[PDB]
Amino acid sequence: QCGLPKLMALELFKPFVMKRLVDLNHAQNIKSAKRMVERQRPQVWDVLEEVIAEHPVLLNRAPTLHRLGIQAFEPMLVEGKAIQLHPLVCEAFNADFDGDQMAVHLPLSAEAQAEARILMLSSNNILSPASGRPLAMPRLDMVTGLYYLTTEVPGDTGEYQPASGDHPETGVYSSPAEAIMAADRGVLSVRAKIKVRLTQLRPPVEIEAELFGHSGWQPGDAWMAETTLGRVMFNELLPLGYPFVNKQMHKKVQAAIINDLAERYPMIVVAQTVDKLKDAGFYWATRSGVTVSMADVLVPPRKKEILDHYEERADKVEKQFQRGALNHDERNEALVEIWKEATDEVGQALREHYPDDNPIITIVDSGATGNFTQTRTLAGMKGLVTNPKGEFIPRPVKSSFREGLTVLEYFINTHGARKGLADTALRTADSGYLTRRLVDVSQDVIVREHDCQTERGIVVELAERAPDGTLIRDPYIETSAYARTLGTDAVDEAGNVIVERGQDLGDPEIDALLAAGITQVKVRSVLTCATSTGVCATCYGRSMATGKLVDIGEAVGIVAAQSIGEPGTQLTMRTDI
Amino acid sequence: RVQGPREVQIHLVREVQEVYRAQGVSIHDKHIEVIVRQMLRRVTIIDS
Amino acid sequence: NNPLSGLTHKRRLSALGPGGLSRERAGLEVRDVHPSHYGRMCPIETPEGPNIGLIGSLSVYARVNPFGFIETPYRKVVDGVVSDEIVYLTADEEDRHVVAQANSPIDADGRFVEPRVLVRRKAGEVEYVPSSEVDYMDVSPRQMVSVATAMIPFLEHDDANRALMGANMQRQAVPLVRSEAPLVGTGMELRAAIDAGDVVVAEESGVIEEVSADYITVMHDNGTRRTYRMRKFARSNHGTCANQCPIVDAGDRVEAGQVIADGPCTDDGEMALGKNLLVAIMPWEGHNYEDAIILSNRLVEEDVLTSIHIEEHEIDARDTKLGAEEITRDIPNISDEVLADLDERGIVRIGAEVRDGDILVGKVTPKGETELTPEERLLRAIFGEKAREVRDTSLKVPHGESGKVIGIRVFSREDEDELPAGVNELVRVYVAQKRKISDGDKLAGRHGNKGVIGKILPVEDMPFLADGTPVDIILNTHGVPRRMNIGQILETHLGWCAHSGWKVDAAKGVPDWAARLPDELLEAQPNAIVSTPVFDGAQEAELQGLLSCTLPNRDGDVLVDADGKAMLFDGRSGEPFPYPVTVGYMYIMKLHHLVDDKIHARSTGPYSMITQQPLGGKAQFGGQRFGEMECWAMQAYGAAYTLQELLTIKSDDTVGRVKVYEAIVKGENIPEPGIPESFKVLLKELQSLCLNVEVLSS
Amino acid sequence: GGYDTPLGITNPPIDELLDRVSSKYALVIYAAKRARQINDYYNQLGEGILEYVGPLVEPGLQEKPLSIALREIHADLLEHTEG
Amino acid sequence: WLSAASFQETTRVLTDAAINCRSDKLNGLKENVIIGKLIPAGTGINRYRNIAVQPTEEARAAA
Amino acid sequence: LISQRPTLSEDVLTDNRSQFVIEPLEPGFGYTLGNSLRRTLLSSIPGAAVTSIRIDGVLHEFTTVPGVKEDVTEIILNLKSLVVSSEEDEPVTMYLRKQGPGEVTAGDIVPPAGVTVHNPGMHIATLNDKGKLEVELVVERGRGYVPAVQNRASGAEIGRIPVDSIYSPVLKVTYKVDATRVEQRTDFDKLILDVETKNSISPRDALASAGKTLVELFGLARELN
Amino acid sequence: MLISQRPTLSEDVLTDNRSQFVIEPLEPGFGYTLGNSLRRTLLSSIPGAAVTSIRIDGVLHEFTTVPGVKEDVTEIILNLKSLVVSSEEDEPVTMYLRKQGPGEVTAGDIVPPAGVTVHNPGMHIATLNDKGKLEVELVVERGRGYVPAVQNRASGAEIGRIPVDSIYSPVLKVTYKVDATRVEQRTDFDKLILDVETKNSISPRDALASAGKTLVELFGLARELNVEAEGIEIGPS
Amino acid sequence: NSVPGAPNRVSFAKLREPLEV
Ligand SMILES: [Mg+2]
Ligand SMILES: [Zn+2]
Repeated sequence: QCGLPKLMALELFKPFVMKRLVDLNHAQNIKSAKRMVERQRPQVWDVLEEVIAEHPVLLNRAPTLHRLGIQAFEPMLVEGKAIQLHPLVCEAFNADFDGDQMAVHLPLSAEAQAEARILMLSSNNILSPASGRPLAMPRLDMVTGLYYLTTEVPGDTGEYQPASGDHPETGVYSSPAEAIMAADRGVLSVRAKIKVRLTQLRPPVEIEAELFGHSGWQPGDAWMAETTLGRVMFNELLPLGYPFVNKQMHKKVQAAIINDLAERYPMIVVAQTVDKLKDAGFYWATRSGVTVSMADVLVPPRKKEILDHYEERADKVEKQFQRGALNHDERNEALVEIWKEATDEVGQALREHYPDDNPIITIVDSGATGNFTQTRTLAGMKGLVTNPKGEFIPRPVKSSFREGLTVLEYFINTHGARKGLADTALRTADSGYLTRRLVDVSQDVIVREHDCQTERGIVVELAERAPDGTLIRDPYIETSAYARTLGTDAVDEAGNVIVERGQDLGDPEIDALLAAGITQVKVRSVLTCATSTGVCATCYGRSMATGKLVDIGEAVGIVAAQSIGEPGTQLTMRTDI
Repeated sequence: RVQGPREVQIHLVREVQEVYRAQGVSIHDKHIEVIVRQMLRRVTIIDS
Repeated sequence: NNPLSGLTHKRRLSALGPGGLSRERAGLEVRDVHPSHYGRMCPIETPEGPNIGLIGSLSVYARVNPFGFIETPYRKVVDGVVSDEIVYLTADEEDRHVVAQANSPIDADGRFVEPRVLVRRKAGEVEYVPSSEVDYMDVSPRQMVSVATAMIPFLEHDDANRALMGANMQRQAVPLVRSEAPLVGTGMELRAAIDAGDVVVAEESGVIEEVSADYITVMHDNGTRRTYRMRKFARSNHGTCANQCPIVDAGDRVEAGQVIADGPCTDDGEMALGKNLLVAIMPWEGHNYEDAIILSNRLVEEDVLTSIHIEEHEIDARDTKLGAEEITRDIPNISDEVLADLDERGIVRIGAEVRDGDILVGKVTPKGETELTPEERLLRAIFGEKAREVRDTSLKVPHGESGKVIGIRVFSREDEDELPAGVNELVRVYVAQKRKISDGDKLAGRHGNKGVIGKILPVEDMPFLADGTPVDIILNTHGVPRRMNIGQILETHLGWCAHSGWKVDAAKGVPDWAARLPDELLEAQPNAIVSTPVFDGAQEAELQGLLSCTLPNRDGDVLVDADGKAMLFDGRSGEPFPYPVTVGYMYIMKLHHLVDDKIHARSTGPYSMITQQPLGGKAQFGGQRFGEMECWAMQAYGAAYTLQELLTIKSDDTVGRVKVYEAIVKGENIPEPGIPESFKVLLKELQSLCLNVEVLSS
Repeated sequence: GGYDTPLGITNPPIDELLDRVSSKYALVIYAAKRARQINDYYNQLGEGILEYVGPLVEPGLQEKPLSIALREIHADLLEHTEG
Repeated sequence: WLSAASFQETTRVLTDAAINCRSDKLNGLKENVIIGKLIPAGTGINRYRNIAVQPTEEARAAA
Repeated sequence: LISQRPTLSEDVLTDNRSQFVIEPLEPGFGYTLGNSLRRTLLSSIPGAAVTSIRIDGVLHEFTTVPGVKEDVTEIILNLKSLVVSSEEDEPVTMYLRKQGPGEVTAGDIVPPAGVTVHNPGMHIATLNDKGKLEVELVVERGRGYVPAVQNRASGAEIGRIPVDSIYSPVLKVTYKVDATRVEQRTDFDKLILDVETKNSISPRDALASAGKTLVELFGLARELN
Repeated sequence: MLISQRPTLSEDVLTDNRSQFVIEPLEPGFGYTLGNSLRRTLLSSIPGAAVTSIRIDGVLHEFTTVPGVKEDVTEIILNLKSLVVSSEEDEPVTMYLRKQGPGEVTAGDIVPPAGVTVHNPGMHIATLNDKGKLEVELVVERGRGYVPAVQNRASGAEIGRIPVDSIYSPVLKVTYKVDATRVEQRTDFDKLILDVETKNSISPRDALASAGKTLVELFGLARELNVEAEGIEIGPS
Repeated sequence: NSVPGAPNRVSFAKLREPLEV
């Protein structure tokens, strides 16, 4: 779904409503229908709502970086003059509600409507075509909500504690219904460790194998779960067949969960479950009690001592510089190193001082937004302030934005702020030019045939062996070895064929390869495709957007060039290579 | 010109991937492989 | 659009124009902030678009030397004694001397407690220097700041980026109908309001003879009197009202240099760009997700956030070989319910509501002659209609605006006015409407927190304190720590303290935090007004002490505890929220980015001359531009037919355009796209450029 | 088919439709041409009827021909020849 | 030459193409976009464009 | 456990503020009961308020009157806070007659039968020797608030000026609870509710009307049987 | 007065005891007021009976397992807790269930006298084995709401008695959801959908009926201030 | 203040400005 202002829809669907209203005899003649619609008499609204039913429309936000910049929605009429945008596809459009505007395009032809309904429907494109990671992930607020929901705080109310002699454990609940009934009263909190007999949730793999045996079908059979009922509600969101998780919910964990869901579940199911996740996250973000205030922004008591110690070191090096034994270059370098060590010490002290349940802390570790460097900038001491040329001032800042700054500290900070904000405007234009050049150079690469049957292929290191003797997994596999096709057969010590040639090379395949002890494999890539024009489908391999083998006509060149060119705005140089 | 066409593809791909991943941005290799294949399409002529 | 925009339009420094450098000519070296700018040019006030770093604004204390050099004053210090002698130094003059900290520990004799004081040296280096070595010290804090960016409280706590943004939205505020003074502000507001010029100042003292809405007559001390004609609902250059209401009484003596009537964004003679609203920093069901804001419908009902918008429409009645254009009612083929609100002189009656498409000024024009359709000749005999030999070139109110009519300013050659050659009559009509707040309108504080209105939901559906007072505004918590604008919650705490009032119990000695805190601050009345200079302002400990003493309103209830949070009950479910949420009063202003002026839709409008593509912009019917980058995404999906339709029949092919229109009026299937006309036009340019270009069938 | 019932534009599941066809683009052409045939049959009702036959499934109140096209594909009432 | 013309250095590529009498195939994606013809990608290829759709005989019998 | 049926006492503080106690409730019910009462008592109480005004000296509401110190929209804003109570649903008209210098208040307005201005000490504007204030009021009953209707949608005169109308006698409302939580399981809630009205109707009457609306809206569900 | 549209109730049977209730249309803003009140009333207003204290033979200090049977005691106590029972008398009635030899333990082997009935005779409770012998004694009383375990005052007299939590509410779980259907055309009206699941002893239909009947009774006391006041009326049925 | 019609704005300033703007 997507919102659409009533006047906007009325003007967009003009001839449609004319033909519909005249068909409904609203206006005997189309000349009358002109004034009939332009006067906006009430009878146009219902006849308009009739024609919007199942007529997809396109939404666009300038600039369009990647392929997901254009998405098709089935609109509903909404009162007002603003487009109601779903809070999940904000990542695709790179859209923020600062006041950014979006253009809407209306498909006309039956073919165009079919394409909007199938290819461009927002539900049908969840995975990012660039890297295959889920791009419709829950974002900031819902991530915070889920992190609060599935966290497990010990010593909470209504916990399960073993006991005997006088009273039982008094922590076990028959069904999640009784659990939520208790949680409605104050007896039991959401994030308390309890034990519940579950029926409608698949137990984890180890427990299922241990108890249910070979036939591990869950909804019929009851089992005991040691978790918190908040995790029970969170598991309720996922489809029936998905196993219980019982883990705290960071961004990466939901990324893995949704990636697996997209891998082994139908597209409509994941499209529904991500919506359910959004609803639950938004609902539980309110009760999460994440709120910023002066109390939440604490300062480290040790800050004064560390700052004075490094100030004494700075005084010693300054006296050394005055004596002339070390030049000014040595002075600046020593000051930079001393103050960098000082801010590292301040950062670790702040990390050890802040409680794990602080609002800023739960925000930063949940992965919703921010980084610990930004928290150190907030409370504590910022660090080293740069120069218009790019150097670091020998005398850095010492206070924090929470403690306030003096005029010249604000001046020097303004130096770097203005430098960065001027650099961004040039770098975005340069990235745009790079995208244009890439699109032009790679326009003619389009899949033409299924397979060229060639045997030439490339080789990926794939977790080279360690001297101690093991299989140290390569850090860079998902970008290099995943979603490929084997150019030959994977055989260890001239033994059994672990993976035959022509395989998707998914996660189970790579796990089998690592288990077999093999390291080196041949990959059928595009670099050796024998096709005269374009590339064969097998050479390209799995398409990240679909999660399956690429189709026979997808324009892989444009999708590539967009994927390389999209993150151009996130490129930043270091402090003559 | 000194290690054939095979090694230059590996060098280019690894270098651009390192540059992009320096900021923690993940892009699969095949995207850059398409481009580097596009660059290596032509061959120079050294004899009439 | 407000007095602040007028103030900052002057006293601003540009880098473009004749003899200057263009944006493409501007390298990264120009856009930076040179250390010599300190006190000369403010490093905050700057447009954030492509002109970043080129156009700036002058500081508050800066002065122009007779030679064109920007010159600033500074105190001079000798042997640890600062005199009150104020000297003015240019940029290069500061190289020879050493200037000291603006806020330094003066001991009421000029000496500083410690020798080494943070000073700025010649080459922009900031190092410590013994007290006896420094020779100059700054006039005051906020010397390196601009007037627009001197109004942000707790400026030293905000990041440079967010302070820059907030200073930018300061100029874009619109005048409300009440213009309440901010609860917490800076001392610059009064001076800025007085010097803006749109607040009438009694030039000469004396008693007030008589006061009225339209005029004020002040009785001077010596015989003669002075009358000040007032301006009511004057249209501004940006379609904003310029109401000017007097704030004096019938017989109260006034003093020369005193405010007489408030301007569009002023009350009691000081700046007032927004309102004071209750704030909840908690997230709420995702309706405030990603910088969105949800407001109470009370603001709609109470008219808290509403601005008048005066619009001016012009019609020219020139001379033509048809004769002349008469402003009459003889418009061919018109109904009555549309002509009922139009006087018999060819204009609208003063005080008649109109909407889009209504007739505004009747400018009859002789139609001329063309191919009269045979069908017309048949048609005139069925109803007796006359020829109607004149084209009804009247004024249609364009789309997306309405409202009442203010007045008529009619000019004519018969009136003996200096109208342009050939032009006989000039009529300018004014249309005004009261624009309520609504979703999509952009709201922002003074710390740079922006965002559109996510939802206007009723008063029942909001958190409310134990006092039962519904909250007014709701902000997302995620935007605060990730944008380095911690100053906004400080302003919120101070605003709540000012709203409630405090009485520091200095009975058993003065509290330690209050010792440095000045007099007449330990006691305060509810809804009082406090000020805070940008860099010399209330410290954290002072705010903590103020939060400690928060005397209740009417009952015994300290809603906001010592730490700053407060207890809120949900208005939807009714159970109390499990954790306290900070509440307070923050200054919120409407921005001139209303959704009404930014909504646009087009089915089939006009087309350009050379190519048959549609036009661009809301002034004409417009039509969104489909750039080639969007075409790249079109290709990436592989949706070939959609791109083909977009580029052929929705944009270019004339025959395709008429055929597709006929298709979705006849309910018939949409036909095949044709050959774009712009391609043929390109082909013709190539052919006429002496390039033989030919398309080969086979 | 344990998925809960869909709503709105996705009344026929996309995956069930996709198993019917070889690839997504072929399904798009399927739907487009079937909708065109539906429209031609609707326009030929009063006058001489061509070889086109209208909705082989029961049509609703007023649904755009693409929706009936997809519902027809979901019922396996059509076959096609790949180019 | 059309793609090179619409990319960079229009005058130079136009002159060199005119000298060489460079006849364009009009088969690339950008060229098909400029002309308005169907692009040779996605639903534009011949396999998908020329799909014939007719009802099943059993379905015809049901009417 | 408690088997006793809930009761409802009354506690009156001022002429417009009252405390309501409902005892004994069930643990966990007090919050939702208070919220349910409060929402409807705040947004669904029928009332009477001004709708349109007319001034013989002006044609629209963007022109000052010769003599008045305030501008026209200021008088609109001032009389927006009037307190008017009527009993008949048919719209009625009022009249304002003030001449010469002096403050003009709601007490100057002469209302017809069935209309009582409960706030006569509220000033409307101020005049001078050239004061000419002839102001027409219309008042109709209603509920909630209604934005200003368009004077052209209805057959109104040119000089008629629509005004935003807010029919809500209730000003502020809050509730508080204090359960017992006794170890003997004798648990009940004690809901204390507060109502503050705008001197139009007593809090008792507003509570009675809200209770009637809720009773009907819930007997809607009762009929399922 | 009238809301101009008579609200309706739609009940869609899903299981033997599971239903979805829809309130369409509804006056704006009233969806939550009805939904939360109804869910709380259903949860803690419907009378019902549940087990309160448990004593079994052979246990006086062994709160882990009991001989004769093999499985632990937590399973037994939870299974006893998940037992439906309707009692028309307010006194705590004692229950028994006994059998000899290995076999299957079900509620059908319980011995309910007149005044109490068990609607889940076919519920597995334990698995007696090894020539086992058990004698399970139950204490059940009626009331409303949800109350946790209450300690035995006569611990000395009843040392084998153990308190347990009790589910007095016949309804298990209720959830509500609101939406914004047909808001523009019919002045912001909305649906309120309720999901109800109760024990097999009673049905969701009469459960909601009794909940609304109780709510209207306890609200007429609030109505009884001005007998003839002004509100809104629904219409016919 | 130092302005005839200036409303009383109590301020947290710690030092006095030697000159006005
Ligand atoms: Mg934005
Ligand atoms: Zn190949």
